[PDB]
Amino acid sequence: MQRYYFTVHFLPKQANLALLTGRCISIMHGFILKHNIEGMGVTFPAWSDSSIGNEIAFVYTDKEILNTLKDQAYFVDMQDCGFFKVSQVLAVPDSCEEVRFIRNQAVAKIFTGESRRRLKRLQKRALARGEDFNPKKIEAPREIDIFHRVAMTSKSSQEDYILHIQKQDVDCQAEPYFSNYGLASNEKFKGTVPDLS
Amino acid sequence: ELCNILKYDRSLYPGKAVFFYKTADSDFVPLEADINKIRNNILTLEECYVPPNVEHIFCRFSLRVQANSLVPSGCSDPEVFSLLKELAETFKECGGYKELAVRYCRNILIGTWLWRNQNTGNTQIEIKTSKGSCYLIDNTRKLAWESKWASDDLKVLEELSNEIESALTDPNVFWSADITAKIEASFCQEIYPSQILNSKQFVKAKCADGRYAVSFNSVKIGAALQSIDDWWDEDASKRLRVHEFGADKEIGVARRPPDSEQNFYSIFKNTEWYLSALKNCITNNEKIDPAIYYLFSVLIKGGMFQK
Amino acid sequence: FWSADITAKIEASFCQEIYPSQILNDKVKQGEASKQFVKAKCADGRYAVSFNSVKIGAALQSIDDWWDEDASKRLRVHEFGADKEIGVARRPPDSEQNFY
Amino acid sequence: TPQFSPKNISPQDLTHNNILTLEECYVPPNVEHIFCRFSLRVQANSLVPS
RNA sequence: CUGAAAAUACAGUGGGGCCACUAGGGACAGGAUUGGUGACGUGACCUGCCGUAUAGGCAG
Repeated sequence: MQRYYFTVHFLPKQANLALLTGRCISIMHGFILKHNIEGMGVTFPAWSDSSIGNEIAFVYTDKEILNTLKDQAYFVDMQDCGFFKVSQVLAVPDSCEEVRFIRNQAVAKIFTGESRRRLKRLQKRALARGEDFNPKKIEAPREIDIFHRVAMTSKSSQEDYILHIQKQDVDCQAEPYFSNYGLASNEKFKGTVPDLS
Repeated sequence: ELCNILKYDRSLYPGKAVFFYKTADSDFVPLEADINKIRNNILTLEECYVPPNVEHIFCRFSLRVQANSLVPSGCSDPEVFSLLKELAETFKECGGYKELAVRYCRNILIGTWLWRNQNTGNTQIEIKTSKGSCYLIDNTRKLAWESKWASDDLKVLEELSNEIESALTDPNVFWSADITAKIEASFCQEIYPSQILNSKQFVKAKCADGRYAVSFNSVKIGAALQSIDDWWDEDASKRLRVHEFGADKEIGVARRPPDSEQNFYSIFKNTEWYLSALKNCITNNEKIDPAIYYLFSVLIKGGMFQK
Repeated sequence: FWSADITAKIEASFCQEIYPSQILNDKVKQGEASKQFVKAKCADGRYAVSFNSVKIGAALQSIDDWWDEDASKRLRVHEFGADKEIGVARRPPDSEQNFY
Repeated sequence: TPQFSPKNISPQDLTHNNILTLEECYVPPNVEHIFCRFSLRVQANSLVPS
């Protein structure tokens, strides 16, 4: 029940945060798929409106498996090189302070490529059904709240893409149900993580 | 030698180049950007692409030409004024304005002025002149500076260069041209108009009905037409936009530096020398010195130069 | 009591540049534009781009070609016949041709 | 320099730009005619000094 | 190893009463700011699925 966590702090000032945040989440994703783990959450302690911070923290109920994830190759290698500061497995202060980091896919619609892909599909489907393809445009400009980028590579398809992460604040803890990037996708998954500083 | 208040007015007046497409009902539907705002210190991200059912897109602009490169607009020294006047007259009568006019005209025909949208599809260019001529290029994608053209495109080049040269030399002739490019667009092709410096916003032209159509700055189309300067060295890799120090924007260093004798002012100090060279070049198969072509290309650019 | 209403109608080219009166800015802050245009504020609240009255006045009184018997150029009527193009006074105070 | 000699500052700084904040007036697209109107009053003020 | 050493200024306190700045008044004549200018191509925002849907949700 007592949710333990550790924290990876990025020491260099000239570090591309979207890259390193992606690497840490990808290694967690790989580990989760290998070991068949469910309930793993990701939190950004040093989250600003300017940017995501130098810190990324992994929140789970078991202590041994977090200790196993702390003892992965990349973490100890980048700690030996002196770029990473990896914290020990500490119990959460467990007072309150729950937030929810969501991967909002709707952010992807502000770019031209998405509209081109989406219209190509609608054309094929409208043509398949047998009607004329005539989509109608929006009158209001698209309203989005601040989001931060996490650069992610598909090793299956060798495709570079980006996770559009948005932070929401909730009152009290919900059930630990997340995506395979531990990232509570705002309808399917409703998983909360403790706010750290 | 050089005066206090020497200044020239530019000779080529291009307008704003508007992007649009033609439907069954309307023959001017403005191409609108998609505004997205974020967050109140709101950031505005704008993207521009061809609407799904549209198969051709049009870039249109007007070019009017005055003969504002014969005498300076202002001058303190009378002898300089008389010298430049006689130099211009000498250069005109020798027939160098023809060579400048051809280079200016060729850039119009190969669609340089379509900057990042050039040869993305099968572009055709229509040119309607004030004198009731109508030229058509048919395929922009089959032309190039160094390439040898078909007789049709060379006839178009000859005729339009003659009209531009006459406009550049005669003060009593008012000359304009309406230039449209029709590009075969792919499915939701991304379009690259001019951006604002200050987030990402596009240079818009507000129509009469209130809608904003993405476009190029006049200065940018100008910069395309006046991209002829390859005289700086014998084997020049590119053609520079005409600059007084031969400044290359992409690479970011001057090709006619102030230390050298090929910058504008060093050549402008030898006018009485080049006049005698041009007077010898009259009656004579002898070619004109490229320094004078660079000189007159700067005078066709204009400036409020020294000082 | 005589008054005229004078209107010019120019057959404009496609997105042709217009050249109205420019407001001086030697005292320049880098926030707002340096080169501005003289504007006539309408009753609706919009700003119509315009010429100064003195600018129009300077054009009508460009009639002075009496400063030489073979001078074709007409100066704006000045007490010293100032020509700001070539940058000399065509009626200098040394001469008998100045107003005074 | 004032007497025509090149002072030595960076070769890359010569191709460098200046940011200009201007106001621009263009005719809206597909507007055939523009109009300029002023009113002129004439008074007999040159007969007698004020 | 100093114009040398050493040093408790203290207790108490009623500024009050009265008050008319007023009269008079032309800033005015004249005015050309003007010439000349390329925001981006060492970049993450991709490729697909569900859905009647440029709605809205999703997989690497």
